[PDB]
Amino acid sequence: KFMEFPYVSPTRKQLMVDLMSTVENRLQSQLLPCNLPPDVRNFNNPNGSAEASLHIRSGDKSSPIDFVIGSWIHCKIPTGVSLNITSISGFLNSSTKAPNFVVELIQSKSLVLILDLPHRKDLVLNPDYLKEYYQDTALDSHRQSLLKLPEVNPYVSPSLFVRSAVSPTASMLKIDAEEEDKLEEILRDHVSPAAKEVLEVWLERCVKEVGEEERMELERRDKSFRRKSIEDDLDLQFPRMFGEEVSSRVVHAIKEAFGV
Amino acid sequence: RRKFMEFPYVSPTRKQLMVDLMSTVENRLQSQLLPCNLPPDVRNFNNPNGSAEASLHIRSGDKSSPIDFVIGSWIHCKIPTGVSLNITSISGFLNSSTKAPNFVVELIQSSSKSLVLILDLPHRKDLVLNPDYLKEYYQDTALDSHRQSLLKLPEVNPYVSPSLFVRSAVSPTASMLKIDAEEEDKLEEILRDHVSPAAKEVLEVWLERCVKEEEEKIVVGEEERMELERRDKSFRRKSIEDDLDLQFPRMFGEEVSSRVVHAIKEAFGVL
Ligand SMILES: C=CC1=C(C)/C(=C/C2=NC(=C3\c4[nH]c(Cc5[nH]c(C=O)c(C)c5CC)c(C)c4C(=O)[C@@H]3C(=O)OC)/[C@@H](CCC(=O)O)[C@@H]2C)NC1=O
Ligand code: NA
Ligand code: NA
Repeated sequence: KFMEFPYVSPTRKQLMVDLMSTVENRLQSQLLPCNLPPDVRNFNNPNGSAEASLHIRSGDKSSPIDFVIGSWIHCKIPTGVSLNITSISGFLNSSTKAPNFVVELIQSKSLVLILDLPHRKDLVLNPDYLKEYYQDTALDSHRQSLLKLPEVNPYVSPSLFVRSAVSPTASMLKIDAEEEDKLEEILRDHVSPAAKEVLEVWLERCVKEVGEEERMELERRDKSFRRKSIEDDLDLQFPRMFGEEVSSRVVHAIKEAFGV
Repeated sequence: RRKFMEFPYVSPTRKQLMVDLMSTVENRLQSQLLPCNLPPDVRNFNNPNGSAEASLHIRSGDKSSPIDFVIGSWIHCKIPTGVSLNITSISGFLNSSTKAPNFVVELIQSSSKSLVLILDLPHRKDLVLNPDYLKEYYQDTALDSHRQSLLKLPEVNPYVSPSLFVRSAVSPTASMLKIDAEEEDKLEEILRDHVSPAAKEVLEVWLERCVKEEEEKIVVGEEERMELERRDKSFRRKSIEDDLDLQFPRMFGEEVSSRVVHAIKEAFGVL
């Protein structure tokens, strides 16, 4: 089961369930049921070194939603330590210009947070967009509030594309606690409220209530992001984690959902 | 009274860096740049009351150049709190006859405590839509190495601009940094031994990879050229209203400001 998040802490799992529940409850009427094959919703490497679940609901064509994607990945690296990734993303279609949503936690007392509403128009060409969705919404405050904590530092992605893809208000953070319980405290009292308010902004100001050429560029740009990210993050790493057989079907199903 | 290349009010090392950079720009772009033709009262100007002083140096590219213009400035302002604002900047702007990145180096000090460095080749295409542009100009170059190198210094920390627009306009490899300025001798060392080589090396990439006195083509395609022109125009208009319209009348008075802002607007082609 997806919602059981069985390889992460109770605090982290609770955050992911709260988030996914909010997404599914608020967008009930505009979300289709998950149409992924059973062997793509829950899968593993034949050798047992990695395990993952995938939850994708397409949006209704008359809604602003392309799809929502939730995932957890567990990989036992040969060394003995486990990589746990938990993520929820929201993708909007070309009927709206509004930003996307992403929350991602990557953990090997150390943890990377990616929390953002990624822009879907060029911010330099379109400063009104920047004002509407980021300046008027106080999204930057979450980044700043988190950084005040001694164990929270900036995370600078090795991917220049990831750096370019996220908004100027993105919380790209590395959390380095002295113990496990300190990190857990940060998750419940700081990360959790932050992720929940960013989600609220997305639902109310982005999803909630266009130019012919504007939509054409939206799809072109949307596709460029999805295609490139899949190339960078999936094409090499999934065959490694799960084996070529399991990867081929899963990535095919992901590509189909992403429309690439 | 004080001229552009005199860089008054700043430390000897800050002056030297700015002199070195502008001299290199002009010397290396001899086949590109027309003489400065700003009138004397736009080249050097001040608030009549003495509270602010500035100098402006603009050289436009010739008709057939990829260079739109290069612009140098220094600004000194006496803030009513008794501290002084000192800005020194050099920017290279390319026109729509090339897609290649721009060049910027800025040093900003408004308190005794910290010197802010902005050092970048700002991108001129959407990097998400155009990942090939991202690879060509930022991945394939060593631009990020300079940011990493500078950041290793104990006195150097990330600078996060209050302007979301500034954050969006700089490249993913930009050195946006804040340098501890309490120890004067240390700041000089950081400027001389680390910031100076980095800025010169970033300029070198711009000169050789962006301006590229090579096959002066590609002839930029119709659609590409028009998008460059629109995005360039948007950036410039926005930058001026954020940093010039809302500050220059206050610093220099309406008389001097209207004159200087006009000249800047003319060079930027938003006039
Ligand atoms: C790619 C090119 C450039 C980029 C990316 C760029 C960025 C930044 N410059 C800022 C500022 C700034 N710059 C100038 C010089 C100047 N600007 C123009 C046009 O724009 C002209 C024509 C001239 C001189 C003739 C002044 C006066 C001035 C400020 O007052 C302001 C500032 O620091 O307040 C204390 C910062 C704004 C946000 C922040 O506070 O972080 C930010 C770091 N500045 C670029 O030129
Ligand atoms: Na911190
Ligand atoms: Na440092």
